[PDB]
Amino acid sequence: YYITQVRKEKKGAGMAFATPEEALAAYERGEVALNAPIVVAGRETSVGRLKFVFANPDEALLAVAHGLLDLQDVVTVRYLGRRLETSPGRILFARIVGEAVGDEKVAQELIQMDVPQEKNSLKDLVYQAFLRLGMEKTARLLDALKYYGFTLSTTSG
Amino acid sequence: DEVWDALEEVIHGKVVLLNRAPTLHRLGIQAFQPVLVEGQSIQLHPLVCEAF
Amino acid sequence: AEPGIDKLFGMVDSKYRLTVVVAKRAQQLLRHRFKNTVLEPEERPKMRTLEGLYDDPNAVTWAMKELLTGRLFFGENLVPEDRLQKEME
Amino acid sequence: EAALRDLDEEGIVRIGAEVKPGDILVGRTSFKGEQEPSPEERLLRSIFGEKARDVKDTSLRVPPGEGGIVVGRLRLRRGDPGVELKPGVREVVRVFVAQKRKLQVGDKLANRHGNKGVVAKILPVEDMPHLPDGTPVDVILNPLGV
Amino acid sequence: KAPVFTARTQGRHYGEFVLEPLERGFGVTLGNPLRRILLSSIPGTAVTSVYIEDVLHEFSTIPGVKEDVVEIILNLKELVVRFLDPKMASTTLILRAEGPKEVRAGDFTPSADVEIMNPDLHIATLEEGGKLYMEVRVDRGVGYVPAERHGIKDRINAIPVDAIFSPVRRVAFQVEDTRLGQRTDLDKLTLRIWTDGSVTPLEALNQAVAILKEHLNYFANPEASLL
Amino acid sequence: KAPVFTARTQGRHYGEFVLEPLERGFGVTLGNPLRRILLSSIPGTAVTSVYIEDVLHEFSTIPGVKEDVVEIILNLKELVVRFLDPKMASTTLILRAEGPKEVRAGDFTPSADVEIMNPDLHIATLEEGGKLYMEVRVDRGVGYVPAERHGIKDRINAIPVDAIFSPVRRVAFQVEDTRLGQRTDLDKLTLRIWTDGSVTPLEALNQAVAILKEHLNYFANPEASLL
Amino acid sequence: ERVVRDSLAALYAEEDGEVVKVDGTRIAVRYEDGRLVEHPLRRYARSNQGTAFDQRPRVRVGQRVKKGDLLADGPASEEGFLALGQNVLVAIMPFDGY
Amino acid sequence: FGKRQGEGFGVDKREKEVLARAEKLGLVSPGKSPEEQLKELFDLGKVVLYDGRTGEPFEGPIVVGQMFIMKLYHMVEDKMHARSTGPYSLITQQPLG
Repeated sequence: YYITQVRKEKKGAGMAFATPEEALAAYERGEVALNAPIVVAGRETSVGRLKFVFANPDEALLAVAHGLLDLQDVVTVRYLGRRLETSPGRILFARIVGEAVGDEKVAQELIQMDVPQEKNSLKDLVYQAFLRLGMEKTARLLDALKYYGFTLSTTSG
Repeated sequence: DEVWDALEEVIHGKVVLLNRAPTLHRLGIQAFQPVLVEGQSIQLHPLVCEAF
Repeated sequence: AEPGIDKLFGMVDSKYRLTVVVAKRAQQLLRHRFKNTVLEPEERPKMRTLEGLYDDPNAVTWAMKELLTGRLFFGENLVPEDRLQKEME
Repeated sequence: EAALRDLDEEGIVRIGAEVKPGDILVGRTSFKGEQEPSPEERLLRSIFGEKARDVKDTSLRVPPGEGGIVVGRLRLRRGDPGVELKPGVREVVRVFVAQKRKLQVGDKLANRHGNKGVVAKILPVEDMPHLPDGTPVDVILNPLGV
Repeated sequence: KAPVFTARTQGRHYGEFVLEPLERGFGVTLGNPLRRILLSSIPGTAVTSVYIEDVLHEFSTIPGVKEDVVEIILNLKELVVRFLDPKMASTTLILRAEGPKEVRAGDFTPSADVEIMNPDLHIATLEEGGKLYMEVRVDRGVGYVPAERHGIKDRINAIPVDAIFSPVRRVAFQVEDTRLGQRTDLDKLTLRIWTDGSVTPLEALNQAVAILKEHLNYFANPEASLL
Repeated sequence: KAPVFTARTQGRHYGEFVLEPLERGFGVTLGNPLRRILLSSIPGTAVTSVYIEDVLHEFSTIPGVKEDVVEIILNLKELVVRFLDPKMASTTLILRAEGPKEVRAGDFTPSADVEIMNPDLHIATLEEGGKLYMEVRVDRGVGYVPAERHGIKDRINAIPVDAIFSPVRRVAFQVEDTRLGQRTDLDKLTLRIWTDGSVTPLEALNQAVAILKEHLNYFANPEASLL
Repeated sequence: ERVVRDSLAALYAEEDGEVVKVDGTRIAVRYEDGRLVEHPLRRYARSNQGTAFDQRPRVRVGQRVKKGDLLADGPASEEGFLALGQNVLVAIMPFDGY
Repeated sequence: FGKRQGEGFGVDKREKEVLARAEKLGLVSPGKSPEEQLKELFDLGKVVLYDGRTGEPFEGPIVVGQMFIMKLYHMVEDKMHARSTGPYSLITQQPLG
């Protein structure tokens, strides 16, 4: 839940900008927070979705490792053929479920990548993996959810 | 170390039954493959703690 | 542990018939010290050990492994009972 | 002779010896109840040139999982002043063993507030979370138990 | 004792390295620092600037191409090029194409000191009646440097590009208990490394351990004072 | 650049060791593995066996002595004794004392090639009529081994004691900013090492770099495989 | 303090006096009334549950004590205060599932 | 913190990395200095803590302190038991200690 939850900050209280250049400039003056919801042109967005536009998850998680970013910040990233607005933590969770199950396509099919993972969605995930993949694949998934579950709980302190 | 290897070979593949009382449903008894461990305590996988 | 367990549940109409098949076949393996195996030497299950990789001594593991090859036949009244063990030794 | 090193002159273990499970604490012998040695037993002894004793070892050994070092001894013999003992009992011997038990995995820890826990992992001081000044913590408690 | 050091590879992009058995705490003592070096110190190359004809902005669009400029930069950030001599610090690669074309990376005009290990990498889809001429900076560096810190300015209509210099894509390691007779609590270190192919994971590892022991040799000449 | 080393020691117990400047992220990459072998794998000394003249076992009292043998062994676990002769691996020390005094560590019968580093350490209080005749086996080892492990039989009435060999008492390091450098974001590593005096912090740091570089060479000749 | 007082596991001075002998087995004090009393210390005795009942001296020789002043700590007492455990530096956090 | 300044050490870069997030969630007040934010954590009972396995800090501040903990009694029947074969009772033939 900690890595799949998303930050929402207060500073940019729905400030409006005509171009993303203006919003990135306002972020550099400290007037707008990184994930504060703002309006650029007519679309709703935030600074992080303009600042960070990754080509693939490996670049997004590399940036988080270099301290430029947290797993909970909202960011534009290209994942599986479409341009997603999500957090690196949500991408990391899909990577965990995908590499445990083996197929990241069917993984993306049964993951609810739009909400924080919690007791019920994880429970639902286990059931759908049992239906689609079988016992052993679901057992590998549970061990993977265990490993990264404890590891991230400790990391976040 | 010669007979610890011997014990490791009889254990290979075998399973033991782990039971916590009260046995309320059948999952109160489950079968695991034993891994030899330092200490005096049985080590129980955390995902089966609900059932037990 | 037991890979291919889902495929083993599919080979039988009842999960318990699988256990009888695995157990009975494992008993035949022990009686003949794995000479009557249907496995080729490269698909014999091994045990990672110093001084080399020996054969896995677990007869239940072999029986499940053999059953996944289709090289075994199982069913009721498939052959006379006395003639079975008398002709297997 | 090795299994008898820490036994004194009269068969009971010396004060200060370290006893591990199975070791003899008080030596004792009981008559076998005269029966023929089995023919296999007869041929066995004929091979190793051993003449059968008429007495069997029934000595007090230390039970499994228990041990320590002997700190006390006590002997009460029938026919000696001050003591009267059960009928049919010639004498009783008591041995006291002490052990230092340091904290180990499985031991149960608790605070005055009802927090319970079993030690699950003993960790090297190097792996322990520590303050900037290098001081490591002693125990890690999960907040989910609160 | 002396542990066995195994290696299980798959092409030039994957490597599994297990070191076992090892005294307690050392799997973590070796793992993290090597992991930190692999993700931040291994030198490589990356796209750092692109000139796009007929385009003047990073958020605009380009006719004759189905992709926008943002999708182009993303595909170029996945381009891996190999320099043939160590003396080369930078280069400029050129792309020119026309017609209804599936433009790959092997469609760059072949250079001498530069090889492309992404021959069939999608950059842009050209349709009937579209034009695309392109030239791109390629420098060498270390780690991950965004286009925000360095606004490179050698052309007129060039755009800075996030510089993914590091050839290492991903590093994962873990230690588990391996037993040696009586004791069942020893370190079994497994190291998992992904690279872009320009350098193999094995030859990314020996460089990391070489950079580490190089930094350890700095503890030799002290300026001894005492307060 | 070329990083500058400096070492600001204090006696034989405290030592600061700075390194400047380092690439962003090398403060922890060097300091933490250094901290891990320091706290764990620095060879040292400790009492490993104790004989007291009229004491049969650890759960005993000595006439005219306030402390019981358990307390005395507790105090002896704190005795730090350095060896001057590296050819010497083990030794034995004598301590006889009488009357009304407070037997401290320095009251041991002196001996060549060995030196008590904390002579003010308390051992036992003897009142009038109190006698303490003691000799202690002192070995060289590494890490921590409880009495319950080693079994020697030095004497029939000897008592094995817990061995805390490592001479290092505490390790810390501090990653700070440094303007001594080309760019702004470089690291400033500063190791902080506390020892017991048997091994100076600089000796321990040198031995730590050796053990790390020794273990680093384990990534050498792999047993290759592939799927 | 009062718990160890009423449990009679520790040892206290019967009257005002001065301590004259202190070792692990006995504490001798000379009281006002001129009597000399030596107090035996119970050492490593076995309790009903097998726990070691052990008393340890907490006074020095020549120390002048008042009536009710502590002489020896019993089990689970530190200077006359109930000592049921240890004071340990704790960190409240998850840790890899352990 | 004062003893740490007297020894000549400022605020660690890892501590400032923790102080950044404690501000993102709102555990320290924005605008104050690193020492002041460390003090706002410390009187919340929380401190910056380093992982002895990596040298990296845990991402959030962590309340540490002294707690009184007891070791509880261990009855004889609670110790590790294990039988293969042993005595059996007289009338009922069931395993017997």
